[PDB]
Amino acid sequence: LDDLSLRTRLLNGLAQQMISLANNHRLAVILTNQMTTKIDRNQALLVPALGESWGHAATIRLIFHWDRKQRLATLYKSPSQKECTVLFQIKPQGFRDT
Amino acid sequence: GPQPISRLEQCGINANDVKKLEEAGFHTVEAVAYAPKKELINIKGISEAKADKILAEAAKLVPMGFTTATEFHQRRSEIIQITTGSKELDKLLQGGIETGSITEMFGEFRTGKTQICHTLAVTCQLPIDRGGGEGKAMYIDTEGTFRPERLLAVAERYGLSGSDVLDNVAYARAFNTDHQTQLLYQASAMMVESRYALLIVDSATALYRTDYSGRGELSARQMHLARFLRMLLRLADEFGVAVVITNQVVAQVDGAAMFAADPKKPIGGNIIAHASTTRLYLRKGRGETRICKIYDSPCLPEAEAMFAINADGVGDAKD
Amino acid sequence: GPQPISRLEQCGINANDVKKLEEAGFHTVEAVAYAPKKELINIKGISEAKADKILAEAAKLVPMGFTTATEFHQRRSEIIQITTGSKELDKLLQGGIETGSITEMFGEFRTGKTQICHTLAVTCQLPIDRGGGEGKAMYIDTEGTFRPERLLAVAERYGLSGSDVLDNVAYARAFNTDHQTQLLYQASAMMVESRYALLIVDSATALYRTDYSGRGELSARQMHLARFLRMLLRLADEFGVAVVITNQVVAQVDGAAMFAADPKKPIGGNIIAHASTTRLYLRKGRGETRICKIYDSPCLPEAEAMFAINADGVGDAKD
Amino acid sequence: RFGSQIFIEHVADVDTLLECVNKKVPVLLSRGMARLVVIDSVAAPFRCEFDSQASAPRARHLQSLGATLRELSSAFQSPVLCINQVTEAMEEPLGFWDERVSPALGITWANQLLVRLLADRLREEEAALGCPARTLRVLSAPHLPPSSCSYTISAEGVRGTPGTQSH
DNA sequence: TCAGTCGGACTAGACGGATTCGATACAGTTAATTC
DNA sequence: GAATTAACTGCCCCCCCCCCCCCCCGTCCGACTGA
Ligand SMILES: Nc1ncnc2c1ncn2[C@@H]1O[C@H](COP(=O)(O)OP(=O)(O)OP(=O)(O)O)[C@@H](O)[C@H]1O
Ligand SMILES: Nc1ncnc2c1ncn2[C@@H]1O[C@H](COP(=O)(O)OP(=O)(O)OP(=O)(O)O)[C@@H](O)[C@H]1O
Ligand SMILES: [Ca+2]
Ligand SMILES: [Ca+2]
Ligand SMILES: [Mg+2]
Ligand SMILES: [Mg+2]
Repeated sequence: LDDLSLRTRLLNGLAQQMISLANNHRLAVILTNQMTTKIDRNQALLVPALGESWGHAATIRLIFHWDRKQRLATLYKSPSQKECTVLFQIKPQGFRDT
Repeated sequence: GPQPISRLEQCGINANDVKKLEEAGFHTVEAVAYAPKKELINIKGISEAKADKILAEAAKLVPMGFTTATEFHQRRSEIIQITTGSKELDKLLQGGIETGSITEMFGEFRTGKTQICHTLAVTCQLPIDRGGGEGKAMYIDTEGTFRPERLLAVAERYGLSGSDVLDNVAYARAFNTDHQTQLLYQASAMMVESRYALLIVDSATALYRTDYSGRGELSARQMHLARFLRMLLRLADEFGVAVVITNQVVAQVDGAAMFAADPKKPIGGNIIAHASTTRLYLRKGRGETRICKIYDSPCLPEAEAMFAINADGVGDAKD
Repeated sequence: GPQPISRLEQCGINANDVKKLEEAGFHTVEAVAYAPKKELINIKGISEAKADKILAEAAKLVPMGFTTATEFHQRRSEIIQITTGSKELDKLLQGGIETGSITEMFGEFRTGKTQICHTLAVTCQLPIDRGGGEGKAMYIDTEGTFRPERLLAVAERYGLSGSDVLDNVAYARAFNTDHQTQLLYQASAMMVESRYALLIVDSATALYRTDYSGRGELSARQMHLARFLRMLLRLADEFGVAVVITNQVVAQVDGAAMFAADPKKPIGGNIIAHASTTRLYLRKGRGETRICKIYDSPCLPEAEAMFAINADGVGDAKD
Repeated sequence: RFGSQIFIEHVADVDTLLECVNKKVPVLLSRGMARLVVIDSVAAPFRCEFDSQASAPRARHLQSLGATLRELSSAFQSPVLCINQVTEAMEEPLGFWDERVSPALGITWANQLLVRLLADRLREEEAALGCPARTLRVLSAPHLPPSSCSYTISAEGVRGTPGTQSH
């Protein structure tokens, strides 16, 4: 997809349709994204992909860290609760705490 | 999609022969198109004429131009293994040093990385019956450590003409990395006029230690080395020669190593490790004897051997 | 020998570029030709295209192509070797100290490195028919152990005029590594001005033991030493002089329970180990007699010889 | 007939590899000769053309190659095995905290994969017991826990050491 | 006759640690300048 | 004396375990040895 404007239009239309579906049918839309390295200053850090316009196309944004052998689930943007940090890990039984 | 074996009869074959090919395990035109000729004709009652006919039918029906492992092995089975002058080393390497591949030798200080190069530069001119390669030799130098009087000793040991050997070894001296890389175009130009059997670079990574220094210049050094090795691989593949290069060593000054017998690793990072095919590790032995160990090889197990450096060149340890 | 840099402007180079190259340290065409493009780029007034033109002109002037081994062998046979003042040492070295390569001597204290340096400084002025080099001598001192009385004694031994011998030796004292490296440009200027035939750096690695102390300063020390050795090598290649350096030793504390009962190895590491062409290992015998051993050489077998230090300098073991 | 059912191709450039995967591979898979694709070294062409200042074209090429490979594998139900090289950490993230080496080609290539393995060999410092020590480790997978085992290479092939799997 | 050289007892044997290096913008604190 | 500009420094936290020898500088004498 070389044309960025077409991608932006498609993404905006998709987000509008998904939020319309969620509000019309009383659903809970779950979307998955990817991280991209950004070489800021001189120390590269990971930021979500799909540009900056897409940043506020989702009601709630969650980010999963790695830190040091410890998985952290940090809330990023939400209209209800302040951002914080919570640890977690995956067991052979699924998504679990501790 | 695939064309079933039930299409051969429209091309000029009877039901009997196409069935005979069908129950032989083959079930499509694609399988029989690339099938070996001897395996096609080893069936009793199969004539060579109809075999060639059906092969032509498949060739004009099946898209050709695809290499196969059996054809790849049976087409390039005439490779040459130049003798190193030592029976133990020849046994360890299973006949000597192959062509069409890059072999590197790395070690410290007084190990025999230059004596071996000289001996190979002499022995590569021997007839194939005597274990040579029947060709000239190219010696690219980066440290000014080329001695013709060392080649004369080997030429006298093998009973060759002294003046003829020194006429077949082209020589060149490199003063930097740019000159070293630029010499390869001249080498490619020269390899068309005559037949060469060996190409020696000593040392491949000697100048990179001082041309690029510090962490800031690491990436450019690695890319330049990678491009140089790619050019060497292209030359070896195109002209079917044997490329032998030498490397250096660096110490391990951290506490991870514990055996404490002067830990050391070859320089160049991962590019030189991945580019080369066979790697040898030479270490010092008692007296003038030396120990050669296979560091990496795609079709050989790690082992050890002992040789010596004598007045006539690299040989076997005396009793 | 070398062509002065004042011949480049005849090929289409403005005088300001030549002057800038002269402040850069390049005083001959050979020096410019061997230099990589990166070195030329770091000049303030030189751009990439200017460097390209200068390199093209230098390559036009200087031959840097392939050559048959016969020509190299014929050209090598006329190099000069300088006698060491001892018959046993000359027989061991097959003529004496070669010109155009780096020779290093190492050992513990009172082993006779400085005396050998003085003897070489005097004997290098002899006529070629007597084993000399017919040139001048350059002495770079980093410890403060330069005594002209030894030179006078050796000159009286060889029947030369003392005043003339002292006038043909250049002396400089180095107080730190940065000052030690800075002395290799005035050396180039003096060598292009007048014919020199020797260069003694004693001690080469004395100041590195103190300028860089711990393991956290190993990398910088090794890089600085490598750059210094590269400058020595380019001087030797450009002017065709003999480069003799001295080294020190360090104990082997781990020991490993070896027979030597006092193991010791030279300092400097793999850098100076791979850079030096010939190395000599000196140790004390009985009374005033010492023993010299070949530690590394591309064309000399491992052997030992015995010399002695007399009131006239280095000489054969007097009975 | 083991020999006659293996096809070998050679490439030298990134563009040559792209043309090969675009043209020659679909012809072989569609007609049914083969159902397995192996790339000897995907990282080798990309390490000789792009420096640290040319990340965008490399990312574009990697994305195109990954998309093409995934499309072919999904269409013809043929597994794709890619062999990769490694680069050291050079300690001054992506899940590698105390590991000395990490897979090359950055995170853009890592987003295109499904199951990521890693073969490691402990050098004589840890292999002073007489024989080399080889361990095959699972890094990530949608349905596999992070595990490891041991294996040895002999004249017959690669064989895993029984009773060595780690939990 | 005579010195180089293989092989080896000679009174006696244990000991440990050690660190750095990147390619970069803006504020904090101290020092020079002209009214 | 003071408003004003200019120059030098700084950005940081993990390795606590312990088979490993390696190619001689032994110091030298007793005896072998072939010439
Ligand atoms: N005529 C000869 N007879 C016996 N031994 C010899 C002879 N000529 C050289 N040697 C020995 O061969 C070795 C030569 O080492 P060589 O030049 O191969 O080292 P290298 O690995 O190339 O070193 P560097 O890293 O300095 O390039 C020395 O140990 C020397 O004693
Ligand atoms: N005039 C002389 N006559 C005889 N011997 C002398 C004379 N002058 C010096 N020596 C000898 O020189 C020896 C020391 O040699 P030299 O100065 O070359 O040592 P070195 O190896 O360079 O030492 P360092 O490691 O301290 O630099 C002394 O032990 C002494 O016997
Ligand atoms: Ca390999
Ligand atoms: Ca050397
Ligand atoms: Mg060498
Ligand atoms: Mg001294």
